[PDB]
Amino acid sequence: GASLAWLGTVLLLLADWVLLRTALPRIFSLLVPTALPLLRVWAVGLSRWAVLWLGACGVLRATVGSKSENAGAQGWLAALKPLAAALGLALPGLALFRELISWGAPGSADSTRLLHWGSHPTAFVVSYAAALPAAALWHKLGSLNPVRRLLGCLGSETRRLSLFLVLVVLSSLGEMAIPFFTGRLTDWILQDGSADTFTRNLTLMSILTIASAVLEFVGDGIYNNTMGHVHSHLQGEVFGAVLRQETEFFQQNQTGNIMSRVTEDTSTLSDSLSENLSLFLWYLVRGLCLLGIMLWGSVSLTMVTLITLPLLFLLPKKVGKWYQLLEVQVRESLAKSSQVAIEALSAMPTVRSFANEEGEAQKFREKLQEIKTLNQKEAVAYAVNSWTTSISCMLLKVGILYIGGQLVTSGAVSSGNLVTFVLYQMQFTQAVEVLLSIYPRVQKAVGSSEKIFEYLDRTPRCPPSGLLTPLHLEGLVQFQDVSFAYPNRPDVLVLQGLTFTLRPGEVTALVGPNGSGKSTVAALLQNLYQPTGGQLLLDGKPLPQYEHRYLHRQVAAVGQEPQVFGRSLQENIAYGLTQKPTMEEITAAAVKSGAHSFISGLPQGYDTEVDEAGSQLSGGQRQAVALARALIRKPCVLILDDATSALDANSQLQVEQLLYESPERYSRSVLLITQHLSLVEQADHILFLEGGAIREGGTHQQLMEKKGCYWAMVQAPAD
Amino acid sequence: FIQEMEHGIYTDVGEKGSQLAAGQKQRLAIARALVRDPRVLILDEATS
Ligand SMILES: Nc1ncnc2c1ncn2[C@@H]1O[C@H](COP(=O)(O)OP(=O)(O)OP(=O)(O)O)[C@@H](O)[C@H]1O
Ligand SMILES: [Mg+2]
Repeated sequence: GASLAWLGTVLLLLADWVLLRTALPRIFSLLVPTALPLLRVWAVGLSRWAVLWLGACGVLRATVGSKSENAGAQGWLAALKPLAAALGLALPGLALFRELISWGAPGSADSTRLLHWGSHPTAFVVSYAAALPAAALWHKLGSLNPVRRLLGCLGSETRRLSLFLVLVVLSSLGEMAIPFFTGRLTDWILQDGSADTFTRNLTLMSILTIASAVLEFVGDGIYNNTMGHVHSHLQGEVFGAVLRQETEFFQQNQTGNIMSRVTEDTSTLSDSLSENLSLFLWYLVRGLCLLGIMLWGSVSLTMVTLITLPLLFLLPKKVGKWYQLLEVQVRESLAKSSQVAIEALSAMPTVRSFANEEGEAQKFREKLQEIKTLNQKEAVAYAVNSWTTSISCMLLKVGILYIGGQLVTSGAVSSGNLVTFVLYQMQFTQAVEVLLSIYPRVQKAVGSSEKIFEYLDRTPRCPPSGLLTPLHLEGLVQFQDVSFAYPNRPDVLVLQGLTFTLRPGEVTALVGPNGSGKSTVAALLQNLYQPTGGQLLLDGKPLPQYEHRYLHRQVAAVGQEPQVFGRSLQENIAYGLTQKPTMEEITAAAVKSGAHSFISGLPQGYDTEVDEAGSQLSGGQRQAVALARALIRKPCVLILDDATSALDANSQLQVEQLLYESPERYSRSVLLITQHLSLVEQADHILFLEGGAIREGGTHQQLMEKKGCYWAMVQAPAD
Repeated sequence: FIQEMEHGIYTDVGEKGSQLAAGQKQRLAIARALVRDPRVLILDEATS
């Protein structure tokens, strides 16, 4: 296997060195006339390529016959074809390019004197040594990090960044076309009597400059529009991902922190992306142009320059991780400061009522001190990285100058070509310095975007929404041995073995002391949390099997401290309905909940914009608005979580009528968590949830007869 | 209920006291008010 392959390779090398070296030039000199030495070289190259390719194909066929040994030998043999192609076509291609470059200054010595170079052992060795590394690189490329995640944002915008690149290339070509058509300045400006040369050159230069300026204008417009789209899309995606998480993700991550990550980290990421990507593409194109000019100058020195760039990019690869960690810490400290500010500015009555503005200021100052200690390191690293880049490029230039001096002394390179190459290599090194300065910025951008990409890639720890949207839902809820422990403290059980049922047309009061778990029951029945044990069925099927919006318009809850958003009362009452309700429905809901009386009396009525914290609405009015919001949905399950604590006499009468008198009571089941015994006394069922377990249940008369916990609670004030 | 927490009086309450029951929040507010030995005490729905 391997031995046969190596023997075949050795035989191929020997045959190429012996026969193809000498026989082919003679044959193609006899067949072809002397008037076309380039044709002779091309024919010899094609013949050598064909012979080597046939030999490689034969070797591959022979090796495929046996499969007992390893596949590494086949992998190495896979590069025989490209190596043979390079060997065959290196010389004829160079000869063709040199002939096409100029028809009056031939480099000669390759196209002519064809056999004098094909049979030349020195030229044979040179061709082999040139073909080996090119073939190795081609084979290595063909056989084929957080930065990839960072750059994946520019996926759908390739068709526009390509236009940007095309316009940049056109601008570069227009810039370079000035010296190639007008020459050096002194060639025409200094000449006295210039009438057909000064005006011509001046107009041509002005036209080219104007064209380049307009091309740059169009490219910049395209690029900025694309970057704006990228920024908007990324911010929207991050916000959606944050909102797709679970209910406890927002108890571990605080409001100000999440807000800073969503609004500020993305903005900085996008700004860095735009600036550095424009810079990188422009300098890449101009560096490629400079490399073309340098290759025209001296190919050997250009290759020497290209060999040493990884040496310059070594250190940035080492310090990128330090940059990333530094920026991660900076973003985290900024988020903590944002949390402090948000928490303080949202409870100003409480801060002032305890004279604690100084303490909030001190907390903010501590976070800012952390950020300052990080910024010191940022600045020192900036200075040191600048030093390193400058020294690196200076050493590159110095080494190239020394090698060029050695070559000019040795006669390998002419002085004029050397000077041209040096003058353009200085610009190339400046562009390399710009790219080196870009690299730390990309590392810092990775550090900044770490947390938002963690948000985007995070997997919510909650079941996905189902697909059930039955036309008619009865509203029959069943807790079957339901047990629950909060994810942050799973060792403690808040609910243990809750078993009960809510039937439409009936009211089930849930009474007990504080911390018993009643609001936890309400949260479980709203699908905010999944029970750890047992099962919770709505209409005989688990809540996760129902669609999100269908479930949350079929089960409506008035919370213990209802949240009201900063919008008109009309928009608060109908908050989350796909079809905006008519004002008749809104006023009907407000009448049912008793919120019509005070809403109508407002100067603007239902258009009264509410404060962010709902401070305009007094206690009791906010609960009435929340009840109207719950009732406008016409839900099948209605949870009232201490909803009568703040309601006045009129709203209390309204809720009593809604529960036990309204004709709609037959179409829904009510879970009435409360402590007002007036409503509990009429409740069809009563459950005394004490310590997370239902100590007793039944109607009011039964519990009073039992003289258990319920009787003790009722007669406690009478003691 | 303080001693039943994970770390007693060093337990994090959460943003806006979210990791707490309503009555526990009211009792904590009452304790905060009383720790100062105020001359004037204003109980605004302190037992709702
Ligand atoms: N987000 C949370 N994380 C951890 N524990 C919590 C959380 N919310 C509430 N608890 C705890 O769960 C227990 C029950 O709280 P819950 O609000 O369900 O009781 P409750 O009987 O409805 O209270 P109240 O009568 O004061 O309204 C309490 O010990 C409370 O501290
Ligand atoms: Mg509660």
